[PDB]
Amino acid sequence: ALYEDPPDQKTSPSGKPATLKICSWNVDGLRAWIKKKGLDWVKEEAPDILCLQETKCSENKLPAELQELPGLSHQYWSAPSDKEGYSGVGLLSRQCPLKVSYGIGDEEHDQEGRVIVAEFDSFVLVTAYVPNAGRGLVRLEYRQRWDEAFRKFLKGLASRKPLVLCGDLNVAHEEIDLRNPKGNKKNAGFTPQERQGFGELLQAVPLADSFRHLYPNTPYAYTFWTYMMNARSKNVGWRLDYFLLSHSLLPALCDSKIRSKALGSDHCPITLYLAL
DNA sequence: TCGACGGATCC
DNA sequence: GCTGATGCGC
DNA sequence: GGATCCGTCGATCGCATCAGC
Ligand SMILES: [Ca+2]
Ligand code: NA
Repeated sequence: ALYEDPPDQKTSPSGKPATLKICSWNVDGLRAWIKKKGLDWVKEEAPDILCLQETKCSENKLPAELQELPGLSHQYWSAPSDKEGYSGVGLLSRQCPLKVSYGIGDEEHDQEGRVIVAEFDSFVLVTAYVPNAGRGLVRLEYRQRWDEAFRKFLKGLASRKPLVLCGDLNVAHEEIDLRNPKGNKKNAGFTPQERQGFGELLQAVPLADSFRHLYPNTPYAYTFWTYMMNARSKNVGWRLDYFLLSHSLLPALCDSKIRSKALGSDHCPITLYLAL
């Protein structure tokens, strides 16, 4: 069936108002996305922090439209070392961060422009574009090394500040997070190993799955539909884009959204509301 | 994702 | 700047 | 021996590279 994301809850479980709006979006071609009216949608959503994944754009080519962006003044980018046109992430934020790191501290997993870390006063925000297992699972064993090292790094991080992980994690955690689960159990993003990986990330750091925590039996809620076969029109998609929260910040959670109606990519954007 | 391909197995 | 062909994607 | 029932197996749209001139 189709999905209607419920209205935005901007008060916390204790009725404190939301102070902080993090929107995250796998833009699948920053340049294509900007041309497809993507930045207009960002201006009207008006986040405090915008996280972008799969920018597929070097720093040189970064379109002009982004310098204009004024509520998202501080702007951080990471693209791979030697593979041009591939992967890439960004982190734009209204307020200026205390510190910005690139990578997870592992030479092996830091060559593809996938993670930005941003320390704010109350918490630390990691935004990640996780590597796909590949068509035919050619990268699936790399993905298991990634998942284990990314888990270790994130456990280390969250032991020092509360942690918001956002972005495209390239796995549908459970059979509710995708429309055709039994047909994809051998495909990238729903192998037992990717799903086992996610659950270990949830129990190890630990982190609660922001959206599922609030809506644990809502189905047909997805972040990505393939461009092929009119899949988005039939809403035949996957939940790939999460906010993963330290349990500590669960009482700061106001709401976690899926912006199904925002076009511009093969992922819709998700949005987090915190009282901080 | 969706279909055409088989090659199976059931009335 | 163009064509045409590859890489990479859930 | 017709008709359904199964898991493999293509090409599916999109973005951005690249080789070459
Ligand atoms: Ca490839
Ligand atoms: Na006969």
